[PDB]
Amino acid sequence: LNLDPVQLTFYAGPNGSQFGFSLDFHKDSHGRVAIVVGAPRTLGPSQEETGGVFLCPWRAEGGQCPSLLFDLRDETRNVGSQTLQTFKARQGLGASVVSWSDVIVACAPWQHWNVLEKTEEAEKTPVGSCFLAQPESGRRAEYSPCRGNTLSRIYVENDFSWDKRYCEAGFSSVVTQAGELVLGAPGGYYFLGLLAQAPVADIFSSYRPGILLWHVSSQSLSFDSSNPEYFDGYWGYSVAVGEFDGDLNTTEYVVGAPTWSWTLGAVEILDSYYQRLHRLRGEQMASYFGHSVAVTDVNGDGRHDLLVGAPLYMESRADRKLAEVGRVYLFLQPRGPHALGAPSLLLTGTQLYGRFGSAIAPLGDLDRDGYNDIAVAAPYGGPSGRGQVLVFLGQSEGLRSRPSQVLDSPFPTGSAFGFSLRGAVDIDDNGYPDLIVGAYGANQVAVYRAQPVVK
Amino acid sequence: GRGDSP
Amino acid sequence: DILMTQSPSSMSVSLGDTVSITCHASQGISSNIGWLQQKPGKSFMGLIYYGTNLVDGVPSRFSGSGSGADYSLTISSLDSEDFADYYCVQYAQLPYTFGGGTKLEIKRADAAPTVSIFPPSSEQLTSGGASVVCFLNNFYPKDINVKWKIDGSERQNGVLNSWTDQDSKDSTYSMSSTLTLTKDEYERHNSYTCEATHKTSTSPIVKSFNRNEC
Amino acid sequence: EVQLQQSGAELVKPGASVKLSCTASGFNIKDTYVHWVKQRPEQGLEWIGRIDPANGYTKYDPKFQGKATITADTSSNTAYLQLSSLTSEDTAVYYCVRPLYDYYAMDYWGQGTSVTVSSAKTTAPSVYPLAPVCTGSSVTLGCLVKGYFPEPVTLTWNSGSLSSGVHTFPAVLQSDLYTLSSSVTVTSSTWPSQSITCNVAHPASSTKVDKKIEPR
Amino acid sequence: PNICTTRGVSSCQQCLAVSPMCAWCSDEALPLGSPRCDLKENLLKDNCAPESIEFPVSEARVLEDRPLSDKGSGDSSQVTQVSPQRIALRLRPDDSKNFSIQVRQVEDYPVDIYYLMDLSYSMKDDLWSIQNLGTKLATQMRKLTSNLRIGFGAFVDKPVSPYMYISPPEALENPCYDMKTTCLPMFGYKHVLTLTDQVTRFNEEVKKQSVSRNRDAPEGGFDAIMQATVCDEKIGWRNDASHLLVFTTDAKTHIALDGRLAGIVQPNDGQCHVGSDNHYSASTTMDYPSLGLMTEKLSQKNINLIFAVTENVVNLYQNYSELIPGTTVGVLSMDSSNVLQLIVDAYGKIRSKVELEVRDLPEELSLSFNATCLNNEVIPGLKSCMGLKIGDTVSFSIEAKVRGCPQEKEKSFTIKPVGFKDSLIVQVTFDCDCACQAQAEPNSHRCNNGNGTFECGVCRCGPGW
Ligand SMILES: *[C@@H]1O[C@H](CO)[C@@H](O[C@@H]2O[C@H](CO)[C@@H](O[C@@H]3O[C@H](CO)[C@@H](O)[C@H](O[C@H]4O[C@H](CO)[C@@H](O)[C@H](O)[C@@H]4O)[C@@H]3O)[C@H](O)[C@H]2NC(C)=O)[C@H](O)[C@H]1NC(C)=O
Ligand SMILES: *[C@@H]1O[C@H](CO)[C@@H](O[C@@H]2O[C@H](CO)[C@@H](O)[C@H](O)[C@H]2NC(C)=O)[C@H](O)[C@H]1NC(C)=O
Ligand SMILES: *[C@@H]1O[C@H](CO)[C@@H](O)[C@H](O)[C@H]1NC(C)=O
Ligand SMILES: [Ca+2]
Ligand SMILES: [Ca+2]
Ligand SMILES: [Ca+2]
Ligand SMILES: [Ca+2]
Ligand SMILES: [Mn+2]
Ligand SMILES: [Mn+2]
Ligand SMILES: [Mn+2]
Repeated sequence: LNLDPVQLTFYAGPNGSQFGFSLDFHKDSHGRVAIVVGAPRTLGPSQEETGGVFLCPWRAEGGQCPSLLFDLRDETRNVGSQTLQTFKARQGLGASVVSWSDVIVACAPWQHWNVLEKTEEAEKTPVGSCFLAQPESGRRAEYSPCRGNTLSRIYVENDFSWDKRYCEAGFSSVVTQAGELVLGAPGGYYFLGLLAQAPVADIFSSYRPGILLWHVSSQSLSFDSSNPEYFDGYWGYSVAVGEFDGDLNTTEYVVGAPTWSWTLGAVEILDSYYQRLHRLRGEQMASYFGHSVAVTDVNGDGRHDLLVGAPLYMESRADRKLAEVGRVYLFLQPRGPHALGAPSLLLTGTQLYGRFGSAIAPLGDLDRDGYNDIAVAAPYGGPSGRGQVLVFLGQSEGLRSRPSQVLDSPFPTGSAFGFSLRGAVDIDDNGYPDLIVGAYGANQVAVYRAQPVVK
Repeated sequence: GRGDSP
Repeated sequence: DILMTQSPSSMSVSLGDTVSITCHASQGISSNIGWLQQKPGKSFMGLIYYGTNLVDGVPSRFSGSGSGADYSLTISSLDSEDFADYYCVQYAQLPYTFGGGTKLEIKRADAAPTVSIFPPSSEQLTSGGASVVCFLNNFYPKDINVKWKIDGSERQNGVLNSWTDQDSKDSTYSMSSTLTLTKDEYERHNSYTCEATHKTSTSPIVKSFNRNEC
Repeated sequence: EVQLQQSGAELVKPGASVKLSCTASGFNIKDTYVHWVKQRPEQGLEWIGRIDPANGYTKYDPKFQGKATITADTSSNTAYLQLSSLTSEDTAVYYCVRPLYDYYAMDYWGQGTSVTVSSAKTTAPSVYPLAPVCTGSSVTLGCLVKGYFPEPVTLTWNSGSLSSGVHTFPAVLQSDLYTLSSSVTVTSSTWPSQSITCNVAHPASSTKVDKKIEPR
Repeated sequence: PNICTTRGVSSCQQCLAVSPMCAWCSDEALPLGSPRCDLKENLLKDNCAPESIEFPVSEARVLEDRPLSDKGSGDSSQVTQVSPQRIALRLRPDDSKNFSIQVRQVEDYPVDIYYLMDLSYSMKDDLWSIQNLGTKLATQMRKLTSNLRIGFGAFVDKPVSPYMYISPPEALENPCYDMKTTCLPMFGYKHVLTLTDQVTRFNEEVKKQSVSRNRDAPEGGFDAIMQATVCDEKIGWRNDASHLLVFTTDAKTHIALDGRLAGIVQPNDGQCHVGSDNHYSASTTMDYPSLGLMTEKLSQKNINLIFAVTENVVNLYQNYSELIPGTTVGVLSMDSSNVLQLIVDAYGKIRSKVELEVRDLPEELSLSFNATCLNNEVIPGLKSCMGLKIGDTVSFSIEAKVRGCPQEKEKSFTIKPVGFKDSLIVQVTFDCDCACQAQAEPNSHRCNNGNGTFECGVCRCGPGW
């Protein structure tokens, strides 16, 4: 409704770096807000794409941003009669970023890893890895839970159980208020998908450079399965946290598995021990229900509601025809111990191949009326197909079925404007929460400032 | 198993 | 198997001193080394791992360094607890291998041994055996040599020595040598002697006694 | 807090088979590798082997292959080390070890387990008084405990009364039987005036004999 | 005294817009108070000059009326399977006229068959099905068509980690290296044989094929379906033939947005990317296509997709089949009617429906349909038929009801059966004017002395008033 579309702020990165693929707000010890942007195809030392992260200070004019430096050199450790190898070429550092406290977490989902032993090996596979940083103190650490030193032969003899060689840990990431990092690894357990969780404090204290394989006793990974309904579900394609069980001492997880049950798609809500509380199945095959998930209370009843994106949902149209437009589902949390029912609201896309619902961002209370609002991306929507972000306002009954505002892409075609969103933070400190929209296609980031309501 | 094999 | 030559086997030092133990491997081990500590009459404790990294809880006065095949543990400002055995271990290759070890001992001024010879007991003799004990108490350094003689002639067969760990509040060592003969063989001879050879005196300390006499 | 509680001291005969344990406290044994290390006074430290309790895979130094068998039960959260066809050389202290952070390191150690291999049956000690020969300013007496098994023995003078100025020497295995001796120093005006008694106790055989020192 | 008179119309144009049965009289010698807007019978009853009667009649005569072909064989596609092919339609405001169309599923129509093959390692025990295909695929078809062409391509998956084994180095040239066997390096999609009538070319090309190997069970078959569709020239589809795209596999399939597990996030652009090397070049830089995109192209190029899959995923593809209209499924087992006459049954099933489709229909016109299928059985409110055999004919009764009078008097739309080449062109003409309007008197002397326009007998208020 009251976002300012006339005077935007633009941040830009290197060409072809996909600057804007992922972003997030970041408050330092002094509460000064900055934007952290991921650029998964930024050039490394050997003029090879390794990815990179930028930490953009707030400035009404925007501009270029300083790099958040990380180690990009491949590592080798000959220990215990084995050779440990990390490969950072085309790892995609910055494929996702998340900020918690004064710490930044940037992930490289396709960082490869291998272990050699004489003529045998584990196999060079994308286990993924996360780089943690504390910009102010200069501290650095890493977390790579899916790494292992088991040789190929062993997996075959064990029928490929607990095979975490293709996790791609960091694909999606979230941090609980308590400070526990939660990484989604859609490739875990031979493409079933798994979650890895560990306290940030413990990730830092247990890490030392050069070790490559260290223990984090407090960590906790989800479980493998023999059920074909989970096969190639990419459980952990998207992740989020919230309160869905009444007990406030416990934190619940929300996991998207967009191809679960033979591409029917699904999203599940779990406890901290990965025990499933609820499961929401997709409405249509290949719609990619679960591509994105958002947790926020939109009807001001104090209870976190759930939003699920299905960017490829095909809508039924006259003469028995289907038009791929995308869809979002709203699930309002019921009073007390009860299961989430049917969707309370179905928001459906308009533009063909617009991919409405590819991203969903809680905005907080944008217009300051008492109900939280959200933003929904259609990276290839709009009459021009350049991208479009629609704002939906909260109300006592959930959400409004029609958008309060539509942000058309200021970039050229193919910018993927909206592929990443982030809101619910006052960046200019004007008392209204603001929105940052990524356009990795154009290697830029647009900042929309919320202003007092005109109407 | 769950891979490309008969 | 990788050999770990750890030196020195021991060293005498005082409190506040900055000492350094070294370790050498038969080949490179890319900082895949660990340092251990074993307080006397107790189990082991982790000091360093992967060359330089301190195990949680270990004071900062400890520090590991080095690369290739030569590494070193350094203790800045020695403390009273730091006096103990220290071992190094490599885990670059299986099987893991340890160093010879290094015992940190308290240094002090030299001291002569207080020799004391004791003829067989009445009870023992009537039993059918004979043991001559020789206590060499309170002396420094630890290096000492005892020598038994029967009728002036050396005797090596049937001798049992036992040394003590550096006493706490005086930092001195002690030794106990026991020559065990048969009742019969014991009476074949008259004079019995044990000679102590320390660095304190160039001439050996002697203490004898005579059977069938007092 | 990480703690490795190893089994009590073992005492077996040559040719027998013993099985040591190493229970994990404050953590799941399944977490990390678990190594076994052997310590001897003269030979020093020797790595026996390791195991991954999660899957059960093991690794041994080819010196112990056949002799040592490492296993682990995640249920009881304990790791074991069994030794067969025991001999005198197997008499050593055994430690279970695990890393802290580094997968391959050896940081946390159990208290240890003392293993002794001997055919000697429980024997009672023969205490002998050591009075000097027939003068100076200070005098020194002694006590000789000979031919006992197994260890240990608590030696005290005057039932603990006389503490300071005493040296009790480590035991020594005299052909399948232990021998121990202890001295004591006082002034010439203290002995034989003040009666001094040697008090030795041997829990095994349940015997606490006492011998007063007599001058010659 | 009817709606025509009681409406009190002012001009001839307004008179005809009241009702299709109204007429107007432009006669000069009309009585004192005779309403010019009345039935054609009431006007002539008042001595109205026959030529002064303006009474348009809604008609519908044909223009092109070629007869339906008996055989689709021979000829350079001069085959007519829709009759008539063009008709003119004339309507007046709020009126409606009816016309009839006929459609025939012609016998002996040319057929293309491009066989798209899963050659992943899992397809070792399914190769049996294509052993002597070219011949076993021409035999049962020879009974339906005398002009067949068959072609063939293969696919595995995007040759990139993690789909592809990338270690050791030997694994790249031989993905089965870690086993006791050896197979082809991995490939996305490769065109092997262009559509040809030389069956023995198909046989010999197959005999040279062999499987590859990749890591994950789902395969990149959809990439191949896209390219086999949008690469017309290379595959060799014919302008006038039934196009059958046979997709064969024993496993699940990758879908749009799966590519992100390889770093591939660029959407599928629906363009051809098969070079002179006959390999799909965008395999590793472009995401898999969505069902919607695939549908668009399959409909544009007029390809009929046939899912010849094994019974372990028949349900999966029966479900995809429903999201991609016109797609049929066949079970690829070792026991059935016949596992690869499957294609014949699929074709017969394909040509057992006749569904009409309306293109470029003006906002004003609304159509209704009465279908006549099977045996003169009329089925109102229906514009599709089912349960037909090759050679049968059907008809539909159509009625166009114009609403009001549009601005553009000349419009035309098409009525085409889905999948068919031929179509009926309806050239519509909106007649809501009089012949006397083209001969009016602007600023006439009869009307308010120059302040009016005299047309069709009455005086109108000129432009500007
Ligand atoms: C291809 O599509 C078909 C048709 O859609 C599809 O088959 C369907 O599978 C679903 C899921 O297995 C079935 O749904 C069930 O319906 C029965 C009643 O017939 C219910 O009893 C079941 O309820 C259970 O599960 C619910 C959650 O889904 C729970 O809410 C409930 O408490 C029960 O636990 C369940 O809803 C459905 O019956 C069939 N439909 C038909 C017509 O067969 C198939 O899965 C698809 N195949 C592939 C491979 O994609
Ligand atoms: C489609 O069929 C329906 C009957 O099912 C026809 O409806 C009748 O049309 C006649 C025309 O003379 C009228 O007299 C009847 O009053 C109509 N009956 C009903 C039930 O409405 C209709 O004519 C047919 N339409 C087409 C397009 O041919
Ligand atoms: C319209 O329908 C009538 C029967 O109501 C039929 O006789 C006539 O042929 C139809 N008109 C056309 C042009 O098909
Ligand atoms: Ca909770
Ligand atoms: Ca709510
Ligand atoms: Ca609001
Ligand atoms: Ca603001
Ligand atoms: Mn396959
Ligand atoms: Mn198969
Ligand atoms: Mn595959």
